[PDB]
Amino acid sequence: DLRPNPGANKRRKRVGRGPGSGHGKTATRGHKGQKSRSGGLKDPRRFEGGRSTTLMRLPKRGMQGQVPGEIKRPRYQGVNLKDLARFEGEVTPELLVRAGLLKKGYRLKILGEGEAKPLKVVAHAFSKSALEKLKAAGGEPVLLEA
Amino acid sequence: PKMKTHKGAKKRVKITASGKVVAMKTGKRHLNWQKSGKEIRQKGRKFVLAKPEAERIKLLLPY
Amino acid sequence: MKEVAVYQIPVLSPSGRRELAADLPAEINPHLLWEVVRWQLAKRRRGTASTKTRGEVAYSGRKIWPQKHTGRARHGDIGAPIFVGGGVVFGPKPRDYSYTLPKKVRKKGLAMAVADRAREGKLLLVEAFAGVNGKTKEFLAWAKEAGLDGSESVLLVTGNELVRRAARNLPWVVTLAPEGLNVYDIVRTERLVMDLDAWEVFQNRIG
Amino acid sequence: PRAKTGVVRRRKHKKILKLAKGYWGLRSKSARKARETLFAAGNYAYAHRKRRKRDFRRLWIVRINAACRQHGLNYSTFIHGLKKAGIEVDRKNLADLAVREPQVFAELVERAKAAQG
RNA sequence: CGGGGGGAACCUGGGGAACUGAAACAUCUCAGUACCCAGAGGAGAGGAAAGAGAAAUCGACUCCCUGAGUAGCGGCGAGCG
RNA sequence: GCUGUUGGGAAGCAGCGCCAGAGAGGGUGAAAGCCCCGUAGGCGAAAGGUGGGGGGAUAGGUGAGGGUACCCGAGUACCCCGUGGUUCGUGGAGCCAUGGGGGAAUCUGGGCGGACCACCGCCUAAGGCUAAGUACUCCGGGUGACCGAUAGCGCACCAGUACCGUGAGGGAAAGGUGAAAAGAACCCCGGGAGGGGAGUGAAAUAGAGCCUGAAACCGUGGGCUUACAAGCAGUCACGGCCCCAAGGGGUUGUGGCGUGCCUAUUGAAGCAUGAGCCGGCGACUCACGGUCGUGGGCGAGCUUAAGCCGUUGAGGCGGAGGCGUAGGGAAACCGAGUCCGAACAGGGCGCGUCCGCGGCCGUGGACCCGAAACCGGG
RNA sequence: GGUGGAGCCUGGGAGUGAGGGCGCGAGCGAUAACGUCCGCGUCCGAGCGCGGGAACAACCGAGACCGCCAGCUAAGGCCCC
RNA sequence: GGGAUGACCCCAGGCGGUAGGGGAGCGUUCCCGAUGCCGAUGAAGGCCGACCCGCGAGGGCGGCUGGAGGUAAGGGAAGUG
RNA sequence: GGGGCCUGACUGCGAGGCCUGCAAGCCGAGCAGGGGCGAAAGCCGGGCCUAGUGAACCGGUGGUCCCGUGUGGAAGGGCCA
Repeated sequence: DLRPNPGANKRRKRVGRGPGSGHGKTATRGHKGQKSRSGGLKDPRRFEGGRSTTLMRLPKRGMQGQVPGEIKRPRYQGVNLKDLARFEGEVTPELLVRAGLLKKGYRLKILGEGEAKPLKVVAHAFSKSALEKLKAAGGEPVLLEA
Repeated sequence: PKMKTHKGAKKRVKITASGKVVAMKTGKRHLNWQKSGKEIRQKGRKFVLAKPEAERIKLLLPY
Repeated sequence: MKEVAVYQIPVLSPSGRRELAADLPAEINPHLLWEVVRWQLAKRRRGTASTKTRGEVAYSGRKIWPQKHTGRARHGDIGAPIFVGGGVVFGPKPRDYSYTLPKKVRKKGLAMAVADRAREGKLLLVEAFAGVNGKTKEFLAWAKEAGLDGSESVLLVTGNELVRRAARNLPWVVTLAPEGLNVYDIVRTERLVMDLDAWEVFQNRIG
Repeated sequence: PRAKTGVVRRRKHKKILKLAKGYWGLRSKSARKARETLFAAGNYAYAHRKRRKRDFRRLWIVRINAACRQHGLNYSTFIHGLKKAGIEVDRKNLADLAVREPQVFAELVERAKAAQG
């Protein structure tokens, strides 16, 4: 290939916005006209008025956490038998981490959408539904863990 | 250098799968004494509008 | 596919013809090639430019004159950026211009870069190097027989350190180990010459 | 890297000092008394072109009037004539016929008052 | 025999602010920061479990990346973490 | 690596060669791989430093059962009071540390696993030492999409100086002849300072704070022009005179028109702010997060961090981890559903990533200059 | 009916949040004020660019992309300036 | 609307403007382009120009000075007017 | 206005609208539970209507499918009122 015009295509635009001249964004600088466009202003997102944000709303999202922090408890990850359809033989956790879902996220639970497939399928649980669909050839390796 | 989540909202407003912002109806934590069964009942959750754009921007890491 | 590279006479055995995939004229994406070169030359940047804020300037903080009924203008310390002695405002600090380009985009670029070059008719991978004990003399002679006249610039990749010493000092040839294969060095050069062992590793570096 | 002003300012300034040739005093010497002056000069010119176009309408009229006043009637009436006669021609510019070739003017007047009996 | 005093930063320890932020302010923040003192050295500190924490678990200490702006802390404010 | 050619001067230009593990870079009268200093590549320490990296040599370390129950760090543990540290702000408040009071035991000993009890488990306090992987840059060296004398350190220069202040302390300015000094003998005017000749030089309007030498500012000469006109100083028109040519350039006599610039304001020629003029210096940024947009790569996937190897302006490797692939519910949980509810009522919520670029936002002065003041140590 | 620098929807970036006069309609005021407070309209603001009004932000005329030594009108004018 | 898309020609509207929003350019320092190309038959910078191209920011060309450096097309970065 | 039986001054929900910068404020047919009055058609989720009101935070009570820092329980939280 040549040397010049490998050149950036279509739209790179590194032409950012400077404000200093008679034409463009002049005098007071491309915005501002007033006081509190000057080297800091309060937020907004949350702030201001000095009204009450809306922190008049209320934290019913109760169960916010006690001192020594979280409780370790075994956490479960969903995956649809739809997603399983892909591959054949026998499916197990970690076999799944080496793909889209589960990854490290611990205790596998197969459930839900799509038609089931003839393969034994190790899991920590199922939805009732997915246990039923998986009657169409396939597993009840459940129980697990020790 | 890395934004912090604004705990005061995390603590009081869910973010839906659309990305609407959901808050409990205000106004029945002690008011009551006798407001209609309709009043005290009619407090499950709700949307907000334009003010959620703001509330979202603060739950920045949790998306 | 259009894909017929150019064997080079190992011993007397004339120029056969190796040929391989969209590794040969696939379809060149200039923008990407550009993104890669861009990446290559920014990560190599040093970014050792620095300058002193008003804060970092030697002058003390004493107020310079009252503020009030002088008759001169208002001022704090003489280190302020309206002051000649003073600090520079948003001057450069030292920073890092590197950034992590998608590896895949690098494979692509590298694959393509050669391809353009293959399509041009410039890619010639060889085998013969009786041009030994890396003497510029020896290489040059060898080059003559290979039709490498020095009328265009040439990128030579090979693991053989003696042929590397051989060119190098030639000013129309850019010498290179195969792990150093890269678009910029490819592109800057007019003609591309590879060891078959170098073409083997280049194979591995894609797929 | 650092990009000092270098050469650039001196030039915007003597671009403008060229434009200021012949202005009184500092207006031709000060980087910026020149500048000021030249805004105003610029506006003057623009409006003054507009005016030039009216300044001559005016001149022509007044010597047209003069000349056709020499043959009894006046400019109000004379233009009526030309108007009716269909000779929207004259074009006050070209009733310099008043001066070079009054002969021709004389006629024009005659035709004019003929549309008016 | 040792000591003493010096040393650009860097380290440990003993003491330890305020403007500031909270759009006032006292709890809170700035911040164990700035600064003062003592000490150490080419580094200093730490270091071989009366540890972690829920794993038939791991196995000195230090440093980097993660974990995570998570767990929590908080005039449940600002913010801290 | 020589010659030839212009030039004061070749390294330019030309002819014909050569070296190259050396075609980095500087200098030489200009622009040189082959003239010089170098570069690639390779040598070198008597002396004094450094030195398990490779050797040696010590100190040192090398068992089973079966019994006794003799020892397993004390004002210590432990508890209470008062506090500190930890993410923990008295909280349900453990753990670690301890100023005060009370005050054990030696393996049935004792601390801990977040008040506390009971199981189950972890560890052996009240003695000490321990490299390396980590920080920093007075100092030596290497690099630069770092500065180039109002910049870069305050300091390119005899600067922490001159100067200022009792003192702590404060703190400047100021670089450049030329290839070579060949730095102008001697004559002339002058007291000298300065000139004028002569002379050197490629050049002296390169002549010594001497390269380049902009503007303000001050002169001299020349053209046009003005002593009965009134003005933001210009402008439009005519006409005259002056200078190279059917076209210009300069100037301005009379005519028409005409309330400076910036800021701040409902509103400024304004008798509201700023500004003597000229030159230089002087203000919307960068890091990390975020959020839109956009150029691309791959796609139910995308992507790697620290590091490790390779390069010596070469790129690789590295999946810990991170987003996305599922939602609802405070939670237990259930799941294409789920939450409230007795409910086969109702109703609420329920379908990409990586890199570049740009707009904007949060955290850091965060567009630049300015306080009155508060605190610490002097 | 109406294709308009109309409308509606989703998102990025704002500035403004100090108005002024005139007419009409009310309040306050004294059927005072270049007064003051609303309402409908309009212009100045940002149209101190152009014509009229002697001069003059907002009364009359009229929305200035550039050029002309062409023409027709607006308000207002036609004894001289 | 053509459409031998020619970014070249017809047809129709619009083009005052402060805060602001958007869009296209110009120029300065530095980087690749460069072991290249321009330079003593004269670089950069400076003094003129009634000449040429550009709406403009600017770009050339011509003379004078200056005496050794400068740097395309096409990209990239910022102590950029 | 007077009398009779009554407790709908309900619990679980709410199509749909008023109002509206937000957050509040207001009306609501109809379905289920279990009732009241009426022979029935029907009516009843306080009062002829428009004032008698106070977001969150922090606590207190009474309940309760929930959480319970190795396990079982506590301590303490959440949920409803």
